[PDB]
Amino acid sequence: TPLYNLPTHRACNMFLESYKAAWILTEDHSFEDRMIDDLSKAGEQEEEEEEVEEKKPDPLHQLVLHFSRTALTEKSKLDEDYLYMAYADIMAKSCHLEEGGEEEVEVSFEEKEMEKQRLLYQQSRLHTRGAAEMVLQMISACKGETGAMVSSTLKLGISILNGGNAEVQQKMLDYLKDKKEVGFFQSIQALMQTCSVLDLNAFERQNKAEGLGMQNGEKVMADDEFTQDLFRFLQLLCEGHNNDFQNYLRTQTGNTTTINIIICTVDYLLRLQESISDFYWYYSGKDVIEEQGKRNFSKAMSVAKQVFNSLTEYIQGP
Amino acid sequence: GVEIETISPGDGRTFPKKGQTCVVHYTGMLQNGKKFDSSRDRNKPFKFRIGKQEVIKGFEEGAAQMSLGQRAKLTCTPDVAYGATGHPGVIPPNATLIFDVELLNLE
Amino acid sequence: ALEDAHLPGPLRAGYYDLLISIHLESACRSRRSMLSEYIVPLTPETRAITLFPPGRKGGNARRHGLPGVGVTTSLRPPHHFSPPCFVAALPEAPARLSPAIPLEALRDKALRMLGEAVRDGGQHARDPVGGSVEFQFVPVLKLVSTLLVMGIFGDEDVKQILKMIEPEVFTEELEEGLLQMKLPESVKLQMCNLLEYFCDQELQHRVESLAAFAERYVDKLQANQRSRYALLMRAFTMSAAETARRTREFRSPPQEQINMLLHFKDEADEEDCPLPEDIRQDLQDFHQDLLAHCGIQKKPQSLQELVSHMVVRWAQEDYVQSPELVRAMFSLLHRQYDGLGELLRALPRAYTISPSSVEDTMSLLECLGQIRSLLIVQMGPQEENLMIQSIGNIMNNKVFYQHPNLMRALGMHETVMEVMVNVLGIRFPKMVTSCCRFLCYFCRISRQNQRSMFDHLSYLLENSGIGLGMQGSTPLDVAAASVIDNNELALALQEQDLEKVVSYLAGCGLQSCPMLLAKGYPDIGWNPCGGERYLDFLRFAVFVNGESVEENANVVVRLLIRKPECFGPALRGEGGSGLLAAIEEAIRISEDPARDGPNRVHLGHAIMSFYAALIDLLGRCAPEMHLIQAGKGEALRIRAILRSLVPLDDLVGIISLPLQIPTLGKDGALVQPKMSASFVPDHKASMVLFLDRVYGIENQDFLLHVLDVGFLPDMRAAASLDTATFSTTEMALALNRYLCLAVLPLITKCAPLFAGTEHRAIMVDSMLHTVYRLSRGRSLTKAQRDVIEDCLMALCRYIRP
Amino acid sequence: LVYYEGGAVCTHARSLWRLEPLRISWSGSHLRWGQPLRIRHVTTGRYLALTEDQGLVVVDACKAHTKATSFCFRVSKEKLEIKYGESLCFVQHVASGLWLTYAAPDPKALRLGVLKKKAILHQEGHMDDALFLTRCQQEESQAARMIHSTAGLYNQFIKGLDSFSGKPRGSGPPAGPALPIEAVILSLQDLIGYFEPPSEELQHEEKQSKLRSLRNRQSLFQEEGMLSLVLNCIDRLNVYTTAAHFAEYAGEEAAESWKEIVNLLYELLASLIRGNRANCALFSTNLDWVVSKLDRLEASSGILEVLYCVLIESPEVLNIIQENHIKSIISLLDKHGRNHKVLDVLCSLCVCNGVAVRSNQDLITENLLPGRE
Repeated sequence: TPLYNLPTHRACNMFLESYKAAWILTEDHSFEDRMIDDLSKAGEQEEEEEEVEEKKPDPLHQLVLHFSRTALTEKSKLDEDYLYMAYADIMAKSCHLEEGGEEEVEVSFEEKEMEKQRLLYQQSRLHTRGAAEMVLQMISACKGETGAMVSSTLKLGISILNGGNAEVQQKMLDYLKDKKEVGFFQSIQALMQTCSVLDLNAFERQNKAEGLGMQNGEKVMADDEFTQDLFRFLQLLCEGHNNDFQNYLRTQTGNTTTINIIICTVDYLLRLQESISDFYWYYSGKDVIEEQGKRNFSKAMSVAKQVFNSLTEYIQGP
Repeated sequence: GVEIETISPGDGRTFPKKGQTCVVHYTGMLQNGKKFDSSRDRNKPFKFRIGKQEVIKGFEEGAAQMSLGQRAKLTCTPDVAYGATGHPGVIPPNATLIFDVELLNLE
Repeated sequence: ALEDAHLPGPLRAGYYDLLISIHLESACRSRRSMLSEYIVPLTPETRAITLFPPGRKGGNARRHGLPGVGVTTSLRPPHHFSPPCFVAALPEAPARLSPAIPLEALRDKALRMLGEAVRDGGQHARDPVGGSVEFQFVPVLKLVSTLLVMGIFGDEDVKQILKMIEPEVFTEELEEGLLQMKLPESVKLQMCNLLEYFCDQELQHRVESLAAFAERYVDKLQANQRSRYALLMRAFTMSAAETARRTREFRSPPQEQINMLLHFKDEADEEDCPLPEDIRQDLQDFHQDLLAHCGIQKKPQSLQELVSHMVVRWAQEDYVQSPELVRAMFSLLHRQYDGLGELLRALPRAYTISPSSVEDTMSLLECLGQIRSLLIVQMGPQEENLMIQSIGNIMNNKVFYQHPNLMRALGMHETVMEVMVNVLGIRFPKMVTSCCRFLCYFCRISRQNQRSMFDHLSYLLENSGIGLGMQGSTPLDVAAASVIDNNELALALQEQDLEKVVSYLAGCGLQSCPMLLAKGYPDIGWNPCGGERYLDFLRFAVFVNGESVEENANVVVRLLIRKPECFGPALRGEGGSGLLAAIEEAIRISEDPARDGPNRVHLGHAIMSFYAALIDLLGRCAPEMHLIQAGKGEALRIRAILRSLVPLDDLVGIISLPLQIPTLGKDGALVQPKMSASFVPDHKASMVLFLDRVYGIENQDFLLHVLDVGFLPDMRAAASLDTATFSTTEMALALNRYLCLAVLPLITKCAPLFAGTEHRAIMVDSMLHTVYRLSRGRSLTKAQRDVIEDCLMALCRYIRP
Repeated sequence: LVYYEGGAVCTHARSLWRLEPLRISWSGSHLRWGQPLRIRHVTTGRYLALTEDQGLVVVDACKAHTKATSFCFRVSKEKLEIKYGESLCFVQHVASGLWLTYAAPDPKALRLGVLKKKAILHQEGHMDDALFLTRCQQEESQAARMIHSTAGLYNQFIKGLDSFSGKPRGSGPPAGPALPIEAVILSLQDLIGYFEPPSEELQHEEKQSKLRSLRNRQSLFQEEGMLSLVLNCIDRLNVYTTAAHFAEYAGEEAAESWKEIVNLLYELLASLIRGNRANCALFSTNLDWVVSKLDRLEASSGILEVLYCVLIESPEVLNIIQENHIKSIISLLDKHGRNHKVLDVLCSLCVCNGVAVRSNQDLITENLLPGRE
């Protein structure tokens, strides 16, 4: 048990693991904003030749065009791309600084306006180049399969749509109406259908396994962050009382087939309600609720709260 | 059998027996004059023992027949050569080989 | 052709590619495959490595050395070449090696050629070599990159290459660099490939420096801990403080102890940590130097700045039309900014070994290289034989079972899994068996290996089939090994996987086996041999550590009763006959050799082995006595369902029916047909387990009845077989094992019930004779003899004298 | 007969039905509840009908009359408008009390694992007789019509060939009607133009869309079976060695276009199979068919292109390539000349999709390199 009796190499391996987990991992480095600014700088592409604007598009524009090309390439299924995931994370972090802000003292509404302008400029740097269309082609190509690719796409879309700005809302609507495709909504419906709810059988298995001495949130209501991201994306699409989107979600005009996202949301809410009712019926007899059950209830009610907000947004505008 | 014809005079009276190493500079071709071995392009002499049967029997007998410093043309029939086996992509399954050999630096 | 300056461009490129393909490609690919991991030995050469170069110039710090110019200590297996000779006699066979070519001369020729090409590009002319700048530059860059990644070039050669790439930044304390001149897209792609190598070298240098610092720090930590322990143990005055300190720092797992020792980054944590100020400051200084090296802190001064500026300037200068080039530049640019994350993701593959195991580690790497290389080749006989030999060497190597963490980090289990999947997508049964046995051994090595293999349990089920399962070693057995004797994994099993295995069990019961019907065996409409595998996997899934998993048992029984086709022809519906009818039919079909033949299959044995395995599975799925006593409704319901499914009378009768017994004939030893269409006591043992789980022994009269009819004949047979010639028979040991594992412990448990026999005297005395003779029997295990002995005493404790 | 199917048959073109009201003027304007109408099969051209032998059948237009082919649209099994989508309706045959319905689920059909639900016409009916309507794209609507017309014309051509097959023409022309060779060649050119790869100069998105369109059109034609019909025509023409023989059996005016027809057929086959992995995989049993015809002087380039298209797309056929196949391929270089396309074919044989075929490499090496010719 003591360290001084261990061989040197095994202790060195343990030291490497501990140092990686404690010192390197906890270190914080901020490079997304600086790298995005450097890529957004146009250089001499507007001065070396004044014939056609963006004859040599900005490096960020070329990057997003390359990702859009990979999206539009006809493939049997989407494949993992660590480069795409990393770049999507960098872009989301860069454009989410003002949204995240990067008891309280008095803040003037003019200061709120100034940080709002910061957020709008950061979102413009990305949506003036093709990000609004890239986040739609990614979702269309996902073909309703859950993964890190669609998670990164949803996070980037949420970061772009924060504030519910009409510029990217209109750009997305125009792209959808111009292409007249059904794959986007088919993938959205599939992703909504493959969402998870409370599972008390898995909860009982987890409790027994943890008690016997062999705890994991994976057992009950995993992918809750993905579910919240999906409904937040829909809410941000419907933000601002845009009757155009509120009607296009209900009916796909022009497309040969239509999907009712409203009915899909109602169905998922009904399934969640049934799961919560089952959890209540299981825990009714117990006098004191176990902390794990409290955590599961908290997560389920947070997801339910997000679902309702999305519904209100759908009909808030009359 | 293996036929030996001299080309240039050699040192003479020095024939390697069984158990020595020998370095040779050789060029080997088909019956129709199709070159497929040449130790000169590799710029290194081929090293071989006698009695270990690492080289084909015809080549060993031909090398042991001549003397030091002698250049000899050796005609080896397929019987004492690979013959039917040959070499895929190198030697046809029926060919008579002609190898010019200059034995030097006997050790 | 390499130095021919008037050759056309297409022929020039073709000859360059031909040379690379026929003299360097295989070794380059093998080295590239091996370069992924970093296994640094613990040597003085390793510990001599420092993160930053020493201040040779005098008072110099934070000055990066030239990338790719240093000491590399991580283990890379050497290359192998064979001289091209066609005079040697031409004789599985060993794999042939690549043709040999003088590498020392080739590298100098390539370097001088690249220098001449750079000079000719600098001096503008209207007749470039090959017809264009692309044809002039691309082949030379390809050859240089291949040699550089193969590692032929030395330190001075790397310095010259760096001077050629850029004379300004890479100088050592006019000429136009390769970066400054205008180049087409292909040259840019080749130069990006060139820069990737130097980035990889920088990463490897960082990881090796980290390993060296870990080696230097572990010894100091151990010495300090030993000194503190010497101080603490002597501290008998402050007993409470000594006990608290011991509980805090000592008497803990080594991983938790080292985590507590290293958790001092914050000022508040510094006081809690008992490490001295100098010991903490050493780690602080090394961490600061590591951040400085990673760059976490206009002529470029380093490779990162050079690459970033070059990529940005290229993207600004032209709109790149090559997707491959665009991906190359952006992937190269991302690493420079996220250098720290690259090290974070590269650390998991790092490993440190003792200097005394380097030879065996190199042997293991050489063996793994062939397995990795044979993935890109379509599977054949020679390839199968090579993988058989390589897997055998892997098993025989001692590092396999001494560094399971290293084996997992190398991830050879996934490699052999993909080999098995490719061969399955049956041909090469030897290859399939070798892969399955390797996976089973890997699972048996350690629990973490078993957990890692568990993540592919469902996928192996999809790969599995009836013939695949009937193979000696199968992915079904791999899953059984990955799930056996692991309560947590059994709990984590999935009802979907159980449904899939139940579906396979139902499917194999509706048609005859293709192999048997091809060999000419009669059609029976189901596959008992097919069902054996699924029943065994199910009993492994349900039963762990001598106890039944309630959830798994309930799910399995619910699916079984939902789909009754899994119960076989008998015991199903109105047409299903009883156990008695089934086993009597099996006995008659065994007595009829013609029906048993088209004999190796022994379908007569298959028929009732199926039902014995099914009974064993049901018994293992039966509930527990404590739950029954507590009166759990679900447990009582499950026991009632099993009671309805299986009658008691069938169990009693099939226990009662006898089996063939070998004797000595005229020749001195008669036939001993076992495992060949004959009854085996293991089936009765499974039935006895079922009788113990459900239909428990509670009545003295019923106990003595089921004993006298069902167990005493077997005890008397064992008593007769106890003689030396009769005990030499193989099935006598089987009978002894069956008795000691099923019958005798039941008698021990029911010994208190035996108290108060009515008119049972002479039969009890005879069974005492049998038990005592078996106890003093010969040619049996010490454990078995002890079992009989304690059964004797336990029974005697409750019998009137 | 009509049944119940599943899978990709939804996208298949055999599930299409065309509606025709019994009137003439304003026929496509509006449809009425209970209005008599006829239902036609787009691909085959047969009308739904009732017969005394079976409930639902499909008959030719000659036998199609009002007493059998007239159907209507009702609801809720009622003896006493209609939405294209989001509606259900019941079908009654005109001038008969029977209602459209399927046969009781057949356990044997289930045993056979066949979804077929032979629909038989009875008055009693069932309660699943409500049905949903859904139109299809003009692309598929056109393609089915071209499939029908091409099948009819090519069947007439095959029958014409078989008419004089076996009896030499000699002096007098065959008693059968002259083959529509001009119609055949015009249809072949139209189909070759119809199956044309997208231009590389196009933008990436539009090029991908055109690729998808071409792929689905090829899939529709191959599932309807035009490929087998083309192969049958090719066999019929390859029965005759030369245009002189085809004239001796059919006449000079008919043999003047023999080589052109053969070349057009090979080009159409190459267009049909080019770029479609599923279509190329169907040739795994036709390797001898595509190899033994490489020695024929006519359409040598076409047959070589067909072989190249099969090889560069199907990894399965490379596991079937044998030594005699490789020798036959090398005989092209031996006998026809020094063509780099044969070398490209051999390179395709060597390595496929990053996987090396050692047997193919060894056979090519042993049968090519040692000769030094």
